[PDB]
Amino acid sequence: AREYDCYGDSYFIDTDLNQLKEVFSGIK
Amino acid sequence: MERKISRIHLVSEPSITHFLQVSWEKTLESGFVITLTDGHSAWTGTVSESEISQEADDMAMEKGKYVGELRKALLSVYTFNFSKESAYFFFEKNLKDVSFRLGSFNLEKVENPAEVIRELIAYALDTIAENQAKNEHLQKENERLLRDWNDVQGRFEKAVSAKEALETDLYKRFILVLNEKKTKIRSLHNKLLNA
Amino acid sequence: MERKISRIHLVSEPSITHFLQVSWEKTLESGFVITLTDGHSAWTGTVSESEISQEADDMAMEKGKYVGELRKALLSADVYTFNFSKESAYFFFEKNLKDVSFRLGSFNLEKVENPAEVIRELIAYALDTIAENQAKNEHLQKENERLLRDWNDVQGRFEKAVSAKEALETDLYKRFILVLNEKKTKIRSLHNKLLNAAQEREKDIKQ
Repeated sequence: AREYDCYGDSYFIDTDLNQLKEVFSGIK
Repeated sequence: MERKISRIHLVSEPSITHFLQVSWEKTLESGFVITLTDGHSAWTGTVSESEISQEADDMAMEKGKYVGELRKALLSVYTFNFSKESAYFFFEKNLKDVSFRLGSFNLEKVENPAEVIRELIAYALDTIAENQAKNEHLQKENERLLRDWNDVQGRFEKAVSAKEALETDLYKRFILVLNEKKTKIRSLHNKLLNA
Repeated sequence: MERKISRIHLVSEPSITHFLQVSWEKTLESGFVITLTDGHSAWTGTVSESEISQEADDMAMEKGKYVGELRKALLSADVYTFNFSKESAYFFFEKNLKDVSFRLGSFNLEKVENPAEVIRELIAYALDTIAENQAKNEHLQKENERLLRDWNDVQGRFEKAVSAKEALETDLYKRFILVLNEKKTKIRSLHNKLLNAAQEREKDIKQ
């Protein structure tokens, strides 16, 4: 089983401001 | 020490132009020197802080109000009279239907007019020099500010157009991340139905 | 119709200062009037266009190059000297190079009949100039003050747009975080239910 999705967002652990911004910026 | 040079016309010689030069330190209130010249001769007079306030009493005017009238009349309808024979100088104010002596000075004929005229011309050239320099300094600042403005205005344009692309651009990404969570939820449900 | 009034020092009179007033139309090359004054008397002279062209030739100089010399010397590395004789009214100036100087210009001026008229006009011109300048500096001072404000105004407008973006950004993310984390709750739940089911199958195989 994977911990992260193709974009880097965890499937299991909650996220927050700092982490989501990182994931989005990675999406172009 | 400051000075003002005005071009005036005497009642007894509307033909020729004369120059009135007034100089002082801080304010006319503390006394001043007045010089009259026709480009050949020159007449001077000194007015002490003492005399000024003395005049402000004979009139019954606040030393302030009185000095105000002199500033309007001497540093540039005002009328000027001068007698080359008495060296007496006086000016008056002219209102609608009336006129009145506003002041006078006993001037004395200067011994070396040329010196005085040369210093006056020298002052005017320095002033023209200084003013032309300032006109340059202020001309460049006007340029800097013009540029600086365009800069920020551009920043503004770019910033407002970014706040208008935010909602739409962030929502797509949210949909992308979100869809991934949903797919994982589906496969897990699917796997729980397996067993 | 232009003019330049400059102050100059004559060798034969280093004590007193004199004034030189040069006036022309368009260019010096077409000719000019020169006046010298000491504040009491005035001496005047004229130089025609042809006189200038000829003098340039007599000096073995390209005309425009010659007029350039006149500009630097009369209209205020280049060292110039000026001489004047009240007894002859002869005015001349030289350019001082290294160990070698040379006659640059010579004029036979004439003592004026009406010095005062000439001096008055000169002073009058200067005062008018001082006046035109002040007006201009005032017009530029207002334009300066207008831009100082117009910048402060948009500067604020800027900060506000930027601040508004940040508030909207965090606002959006906050909503996203909630929804995403709710799903993660589901995933953790389903995940663990699946493990439980896996351990259940393993117990059935072992006993």
